[PDB]
Amino acid sequence: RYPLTFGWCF
Amino acid sequence: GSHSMRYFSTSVSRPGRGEPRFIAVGYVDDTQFVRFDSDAASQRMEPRAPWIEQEGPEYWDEETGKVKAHSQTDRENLRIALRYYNQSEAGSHTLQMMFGCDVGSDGRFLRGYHQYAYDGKDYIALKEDLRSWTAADMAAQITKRKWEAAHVAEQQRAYLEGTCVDGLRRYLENGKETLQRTDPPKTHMTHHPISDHEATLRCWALGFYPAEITLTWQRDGEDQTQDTELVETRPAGDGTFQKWAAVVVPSGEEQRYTCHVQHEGLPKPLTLRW
Amino acid sequence: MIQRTPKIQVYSRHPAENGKSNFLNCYVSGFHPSDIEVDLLKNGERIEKVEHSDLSFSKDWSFYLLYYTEFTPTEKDEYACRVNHVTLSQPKIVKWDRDM
Repeated sequence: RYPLTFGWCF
Repeated sequence: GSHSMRYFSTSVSRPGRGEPRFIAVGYVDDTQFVRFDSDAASQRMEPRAPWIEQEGPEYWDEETGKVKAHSQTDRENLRIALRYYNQSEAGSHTLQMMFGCDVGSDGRFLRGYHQYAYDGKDYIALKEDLRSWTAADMAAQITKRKWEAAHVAEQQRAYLEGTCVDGLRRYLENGKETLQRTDPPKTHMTHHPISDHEATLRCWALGFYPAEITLTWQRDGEDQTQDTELVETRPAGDGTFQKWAAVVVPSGEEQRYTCHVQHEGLPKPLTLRW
Repeated sequence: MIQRTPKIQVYSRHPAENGKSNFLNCYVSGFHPSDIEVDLLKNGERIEKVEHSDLSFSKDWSFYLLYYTEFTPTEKDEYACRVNHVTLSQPKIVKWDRDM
């Protein structure tokens, strides 16, 4: 299951 | 034994050629099961293994949304990276991401991963304790502070020890007859005169799974490391893998050399002697 | 930046024997950047229908890619893989050595 990446903002 | 789930994504900017290209792939151990490609027409997460077809439309809807969402945020991250490193928007850059978890034989959680790489080198990564980040440089430290403030680590940790291992457990069951598989390598030796006083001994390992393997040359019972040639493990294309190790030897001295093969599918390590 | 030259292996899925159907593989690994061209050549001419795997990378971040096509080896037919990459001043052409 692909990760939740919303907060992966640099 | 142990098992892993891993997601690899690659974003590549193409100045004056439209949006960055995004490619994501999914693996359980050494078997790929899904892919996504922003340049493809389907515009969805696609199955790349038989045992994942049995997933319902919801799954494909959810997975498609997540991976599409991720492509957009990494798209923006490429923009942000240009700023941090003070780079022009005329050049092409790469943003790589790995994510996944490990479980033991008992399906219990072992390890989790969340890592980024910019232009082929470490950017930021979640440490083994899944509580803190490893910033590779001055730029990544800015992101590290943001991710600390937004509590990204605690969110990802829970997901890694929970959703990931649960997903991994399900995939294994569904891909049971294929993922629990362990194929031993078929071994053989080749021999070719390099000239009138030297020959090549090449030790072969074929049709094995998983990919993890060790090929070692010894001379008179002693590891012959430096002088060896050792190629990268390669996919045969049928789900199994291949590899070889070679030594250049003086003609007539072939019998001094021994090839040693270690692999999970082997009851005992093999030894080959020409 | 730091660039890495692809490592090129051309090989048949199974030990090749004339007349028997097989698969021709060209596996490029350990390279960066990821953009790369790989073609299979039959007696110098580019094979039109060649498939490849989805872009992926190793632990050290270096990319790898498999190109392949179904084919039936003959004694006379020669094959090679032409790899085009920014780390190569000219495309690297590696011949298929069926008995190595």
